[PDB]
Amino acid sequence: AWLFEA
Amino acid sequence: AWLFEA
Amino acid sequence: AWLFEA
Amino acid sequence: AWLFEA
Amino acid sequence: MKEIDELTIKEYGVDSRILMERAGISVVLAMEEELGNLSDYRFLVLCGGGNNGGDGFVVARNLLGVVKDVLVVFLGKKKTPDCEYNYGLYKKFGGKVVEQFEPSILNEFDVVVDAIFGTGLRGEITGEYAEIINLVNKSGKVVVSVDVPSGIDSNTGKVLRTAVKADLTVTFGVPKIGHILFPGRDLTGKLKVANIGHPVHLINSINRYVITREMVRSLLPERPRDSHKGTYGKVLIIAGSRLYSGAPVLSGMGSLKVGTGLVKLAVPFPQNLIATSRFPELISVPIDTEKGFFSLQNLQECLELSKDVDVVAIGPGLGNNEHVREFVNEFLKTLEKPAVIDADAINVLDTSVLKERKSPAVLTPHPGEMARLVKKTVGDVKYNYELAEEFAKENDCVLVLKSATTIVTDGEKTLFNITGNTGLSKGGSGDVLTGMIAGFIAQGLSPLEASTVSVYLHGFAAELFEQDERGLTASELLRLIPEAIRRLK
Amino acid sequence: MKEIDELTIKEYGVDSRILMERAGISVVLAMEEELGNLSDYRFLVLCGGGNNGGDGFVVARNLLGVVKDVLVVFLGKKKTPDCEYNYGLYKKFGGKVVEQFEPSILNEFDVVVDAIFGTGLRGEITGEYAEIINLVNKSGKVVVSVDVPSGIDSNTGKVLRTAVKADLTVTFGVPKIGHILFPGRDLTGKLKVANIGHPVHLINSINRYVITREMVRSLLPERPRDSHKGTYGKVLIIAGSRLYSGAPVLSGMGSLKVGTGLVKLAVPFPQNLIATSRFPELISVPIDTEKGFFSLQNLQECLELSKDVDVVAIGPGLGNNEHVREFVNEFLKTLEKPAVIDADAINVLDTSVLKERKSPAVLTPHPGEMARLVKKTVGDVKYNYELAEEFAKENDCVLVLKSATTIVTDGEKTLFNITGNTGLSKGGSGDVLTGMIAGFIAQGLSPLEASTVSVYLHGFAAELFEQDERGLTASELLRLIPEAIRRLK
Amino acid sequence: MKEIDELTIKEYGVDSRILMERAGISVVLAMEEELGNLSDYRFLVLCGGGNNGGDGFVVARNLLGVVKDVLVVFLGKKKTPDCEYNYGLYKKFGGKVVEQFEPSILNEFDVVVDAIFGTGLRGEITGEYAEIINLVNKSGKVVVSVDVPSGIDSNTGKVLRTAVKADLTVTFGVPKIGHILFPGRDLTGKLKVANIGHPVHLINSINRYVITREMVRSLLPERPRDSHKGTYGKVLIIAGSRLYSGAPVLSGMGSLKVGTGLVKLAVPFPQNLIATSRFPELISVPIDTEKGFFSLQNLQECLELSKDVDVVAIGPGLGNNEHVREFVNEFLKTLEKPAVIDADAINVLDTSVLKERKSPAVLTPHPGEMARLVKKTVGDVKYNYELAEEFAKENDCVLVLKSATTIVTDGEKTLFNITGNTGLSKGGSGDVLTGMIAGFIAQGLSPLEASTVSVYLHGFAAELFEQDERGLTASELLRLIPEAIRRLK
Ligand SMILES: NC(=O)C1=CN([C@@H]2O[C@H](COP(=O)(O)OP(=O)(O)OC[C@H]3O[C@@H](n4cnc5c(N)ncnc54)[C@H](OP(=O)(O)O)[C@@H]3O)[C@@H](O)[C@H]2O)[C@@H](O)CC1
Ligand SMILES: NC(=O)C1=CN([C@@H]2O[C@H](COP(=O)(O)OP(=O)(O)OC[C@H]3O[C@@H](n4cnc5c(N)ncnc54)[C@H](OP(=O)(O)O)[C@@H]3O)[C@@H](O)[C@H]2O)[C@@H](O)CC1
Ligand SMILES: NC(=O)C1=CN([C@@H]2O[C@H](COP(=O)(O)OP(=O)(O)OC[C@H]3O[C@@H](n4cnc5c(N)ncnc54)[C@H](OP(=O)(O)O)[C@@H]3O)[C@@H](O)[C@H]2O)[C@@H](O)CC1
Ligand SMILES: [K+]
Ligand SMILES: [K+]
Ligand SMILES: [K+]
Repeated sequence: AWLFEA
Repeated sequence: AWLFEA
Repeated sequence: AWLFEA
Repeated sequence: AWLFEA
Repeated sequence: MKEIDELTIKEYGVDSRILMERAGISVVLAMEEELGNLSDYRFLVLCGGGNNGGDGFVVARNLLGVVKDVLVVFLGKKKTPDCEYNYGLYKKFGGKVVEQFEPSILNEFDVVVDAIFGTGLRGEITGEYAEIINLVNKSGKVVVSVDVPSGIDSNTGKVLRTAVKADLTVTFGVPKIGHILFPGRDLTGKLKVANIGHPVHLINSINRYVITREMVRSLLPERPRDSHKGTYGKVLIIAGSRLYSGAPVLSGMGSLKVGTGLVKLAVPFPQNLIATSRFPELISVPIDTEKGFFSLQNLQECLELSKDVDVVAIGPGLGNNEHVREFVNEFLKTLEKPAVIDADAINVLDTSVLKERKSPAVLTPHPGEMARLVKKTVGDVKYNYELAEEFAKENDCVLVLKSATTIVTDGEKTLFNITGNTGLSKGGSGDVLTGMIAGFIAQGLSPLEASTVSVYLHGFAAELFEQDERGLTASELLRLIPEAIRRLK
Repeated sequence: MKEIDELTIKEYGVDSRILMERAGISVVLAMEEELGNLSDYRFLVLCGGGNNGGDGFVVARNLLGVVKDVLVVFLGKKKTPDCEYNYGLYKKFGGKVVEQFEPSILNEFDVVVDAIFGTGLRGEITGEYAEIINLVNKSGKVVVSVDVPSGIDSNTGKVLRTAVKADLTVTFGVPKIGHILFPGRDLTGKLKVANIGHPVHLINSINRYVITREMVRSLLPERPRDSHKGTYGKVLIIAGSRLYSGAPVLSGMGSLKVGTGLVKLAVPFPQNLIATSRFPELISVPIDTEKGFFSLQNLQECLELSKDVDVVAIGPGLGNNEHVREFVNEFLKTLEKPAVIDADAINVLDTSVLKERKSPAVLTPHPGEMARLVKKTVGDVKYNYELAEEFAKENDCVLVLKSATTIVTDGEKTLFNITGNTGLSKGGSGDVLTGMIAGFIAQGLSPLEASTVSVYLHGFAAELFEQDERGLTASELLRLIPEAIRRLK
Repeated sequence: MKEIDELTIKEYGVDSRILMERAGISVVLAMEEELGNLSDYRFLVLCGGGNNGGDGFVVARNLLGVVKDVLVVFLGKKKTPDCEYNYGLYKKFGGKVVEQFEPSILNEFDVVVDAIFGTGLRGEITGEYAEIINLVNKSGKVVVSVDVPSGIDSNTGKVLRTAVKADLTVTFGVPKIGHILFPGRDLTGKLKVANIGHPVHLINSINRYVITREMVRSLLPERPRDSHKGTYGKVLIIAGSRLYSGAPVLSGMGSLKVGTGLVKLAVPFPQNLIATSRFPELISVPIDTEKGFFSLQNLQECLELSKDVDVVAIGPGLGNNEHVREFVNEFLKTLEKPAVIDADAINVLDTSVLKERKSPAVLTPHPGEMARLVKKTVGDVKYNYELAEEFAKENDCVLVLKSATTIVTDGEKTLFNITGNTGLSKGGSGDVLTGMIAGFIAQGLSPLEASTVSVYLHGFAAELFEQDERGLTASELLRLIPEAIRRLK
């Protein structure tokens, strides 16, 4: 979750 | 069950 | 292990 | 494998 | 239990110090069972100056050399003899005690053993004792309470200003009422009852009990193979009105689902038709009323229907007006059958009628209804088991006072039910229980036995709901009753 | 987000080129996560002359030497500074650029990276840009859009003549409204939101949001163990008519299934009987009407029923005629309780009444009802979040404008719900949601919070249906509500 | 890599700040992959004043607002430009920096990011830098090193007074020699090599490499179906003596187990009989010697046996005396076949002989043998890859210098092998490797290729041992060789 939220 | 009831 | 060692 | 080699 | 300790020491001859040692080691074994291997943890033991703290010194001493760290904070001003002896052993064994509590102390420990106050708590906690309990409650550490979380009144379950919230409570000999009634029940967390050496005869003599699985299993009526519907009795349910057409259906299916042979409802026309449109196995007799409510003009017909049944339930969805009041009181005065009296039949009940009745009765109020019936506030009656005992005894009945913990008493024997969840906090769930009780009476259980078995099963059915409890409705509860029965055996 | 970039560069000091590099590498990592190992694929990167194309040059450069093939088609006429710098690195690194697009070009590549237009799109796409986007949409290749599929207006989600249909869209910092409203939501495909280095404080300051699982989890009301039905509130639903006897049942069960303590319906006799024949846990009060519809003669009785409840829902299945209009407007003018206003109560509503009311209100129109209420076309109100914000603010209410993406706003805060499927595109599904909202208000959530939690759960319940979504009916939706609650925790 | 950075910035045009950002975010992603979700952890970032600390400020800034806590201890006296820019962003983003390190500081953090020194380390660490590194090494926290654990010399792997022991090291572009040679290899922990944007052409130009699975897979000789034993070559192994009768068996089976067609041993009678009593598939030719050792009287017979083979291995178990020295040097001077020279043939070798030879040779010393051969101390030759390169180049050979990391070089190309475990630290394991190499040469791989493939496989076979590695013996290693081959494809 540091780079991407979905 | 000799020591504890729950 | 508090009561018994085997 | 684009970011990291191990 | 005060009595039990004293007799075990003074008449049976068990040294008070032996009981105390046994108490303390129970707590260590209870912790190991819950936390697994203890040797990794650091323990902060908080000890008052009474025998509760004495148990705590036993705990602390028994952890010395076996765990990462133990420290005792002694918060009392003086020590009882056993507390003192135990404090002495703790120190001789190399134990560290401090008498001053600092808020950062919690930082360096993983488990707090709460041995400040047990059954000797008297009045409100204030001052340092309170600041310490608040610090523990904010700390997010694992909390293990000795006997009773400190600050819970063990006879009522009330919070005396502030109380410890425990993950685990280890109590000795028997559960205390304060572990069973709320808020205490909530602050107790997981409860273990340890045998510390009291003679079993004394443990058994205790006159107020928790309804257990085993007790319900042995009260469940027999289903002999060669039987027929008459074997399993007949219920009449007098219920409903133009305002409340569903309540009767819930009560009738409650009776059928616990194994009753034949259930008939007497409900005002055309509301009686609703029941068989949902459940055609029900018999729903149309009662011709003037305005949609039962009244004196229906007395004779309902007494007639009553002759062919074993028990009559009355009240769900009746309405609370003058004509209902007149009808309910004349009916009950004349009915010579066991009666289960719920809801609006309770709201209009004249309690003189219960006294003059030869046949038995069970009343099933919630605290709002009980409050109106005896003319007190909701807060004065809620969890008030002595008031319930006195009311049952005076009126020759069984009283089932419903709440998260339900109290069932006939004035001599009082039982506490702890099955259930908040899915039952929804209208309709009481109407089901009324039919369950009527149903077990029809099958031959006594009024107290029927009530004992029904509150347990009714609560247990709710716990078997597959989805989130808040979405549980009375219809779904009905469907789970037979699974609860099966799981009970 | 325009604002966010500028502040991050100009006040926080992050080089624009660092943000651009971070954007591009996000896209490469997002592609790898979706396609697995990239080294087998051939990539066609389409770059406009703005910063969207600049991100595309970063992507292309980072694939050089690692994948089977990369080619950039540059479609712009000039380049912004960052786009130019990046174009320069791509070429210095050995990258091939062409400026002329040939329709067979697609034949020799597996993945199209769409970096033509992002948030800088202005007006309709025509000419070559369009021919290229149409070619990509016919090609059946894997399409990855940088920031926003080219041709979607990022503030509205509208298609500006033509737009790329993406399998994957990687957006930076926050979702844009154009990924959330349709048709844009559809063209976006799978959306990933990449952190490219903006300060978290700025990302958080964004005043329009997607309702997420975490936000709903933390709004769900508590179920304390020591509780009873009064803990969980009372709803009255004023609904139904001789034409619409089922709507009330759907709304009432909506309230019960989200955990409300007590639900009463007020429905014209004999239609009120339908509800308890299906769900006997409901209370359904018969209202004596003249012609099968509520009217002024029922005002006093309904205001009386209103005194004993926490919230009143009104409108499902009422009918739209003069007598209903008179009744609904006088009732709401006098009711001093929170009101949930749906369906035919909206169709007859005088909006002056909302202004003069002290108590709160939630309105739940679909776009056909909203259109009639504010006197615009369906196409002018649909997905019109600014119009909804203005209406909520002016009328002091919460507006829940239902559609595949539902907008919930009180005029200050606006939330977007994306749970659900086309099984909710069927009559009855709105009547359920109305009861859900009323139910959560009765349990103590604010009108905006109740609405936020309800649209999410209502959509999520639909997604849990086991069979094909088109066969989902309102009754089945009701049964899935408690599973949605459980899965949410 | 110094060269690689400079060229990427100065000739390719990549802003130094972009490379630094890319470095820092690699470390964050590497940590997440290893620790899972980062948001629970507290991070202590230790930054020097060079570009290594600059990477650390990037890390710290990117954790702000996303994790429980970040603090930077800045230990330098001044800052390079990129370090300064990054320090500036960290603070503008709300980051906390302290310049004074206190030993209790470690108490309140879970992960230490070590960004003190990377490749700019020069000379011994002393003073505070050292006290800090010792504190970190005693703390038992999770340690993540940026580029190289601080205190490891990146060109040699030596410890410069003291060094950080890392759980995870993230290095940029390529592994450094200091991650590959010990003790550095040990302090590195788990190593991840991040692509930070260097052109792939430059990354590839790096002339010293780690032997990987892929490189060994593509060097493995083909096994065409229509083949016979002559397809796969013939080895002669000249080995053994009255003192060392087992070494020859280990070398011969090493050749057979890697797929050689025919292996013959020439061993003094009756010691030659030992080989076929254990492995009857071996041919073991009896050599009539005077005293149990090879000597000049055996020269002619061994040159004859040499005519019918493709490669000759010599040395295992020969003994080190004058007659062996005379024999080994005259044989090698006259043998016009590729020679694999091990063990006691190395101990008596005259290196002038290697120079005058037309045919190729591979020497396989351990550091004790290499030391004697070039007349230096064990500690001067151990891990001395430049000395090995120079010796290979001067003597026209391939040198395989065996140790936990083995160095294989022909003077132009140098490879490092990191497969294996301490089960190979036992007599006999070298005798196996000698036969493996001879065997792959017989199958047509070049001397350097044969050596590359053999050290990898020999190490990998040891890792496949089922029980504890210390109990691994040469015979068991032989049995695992074919499993290593299978697993390699
Ligand atoms: N589907 C149907 O047809 C259903 C029909 N039903 C039928 O409705 C009839 C009325 O029953 P009832 O309990 O609602 O009111 P009643 O006996 O007058 O209570 C006195 C007052 O006490 C309160 N209070 C309420 N609950 C409480 C609690 N647990 N613990 C403590 N306090 C509590 C509450 O006060 P309030 O919340 O207004 O302050 C209430 O006014 C009854 O005949 C029933 O069978 C219901 O079973 C529902 C489903
Ligand atoms: N089982 C029952 O008892 C049920 C009862 N129900 C009760 O029926 C009542 C009437 O409700 P309603 O929505 O049908 O018509 P209304 O509010 O006049 O709409 C205005 C016009 O808008 C259109 N339109 C319709 N939907 C649209 C949409 N989603 N988005 C955009 N446009 C839309 C449609 O126009 P048309 O298709 O004719 O062009 C319609 O005429 C209401 O009281 C409800 O509670 C229903 O809930 C069903 C189950
Ligand atoms: N089963 C058999 O038949 C076997 C037979 N074998 C045969 O024995 C012969 C002698 O071989 P070798 O290595 O024992 O001694 P040699 O070459 O004189 O070494 C020079 C000196 O270096 C040292 N030293 C030793 N190892 C080291 C290392 N890894 N790294 C660094 N230093 C090291 C050690 O010194 P020390 O420990 O005494 O200080 C040693 O004296 C050889 O022909 C071999 O094939 C063996 O293979 C075993 C199984
Ligand atoms: K206690
Ligand atoms: K785009
Ligand atoms: K470092």
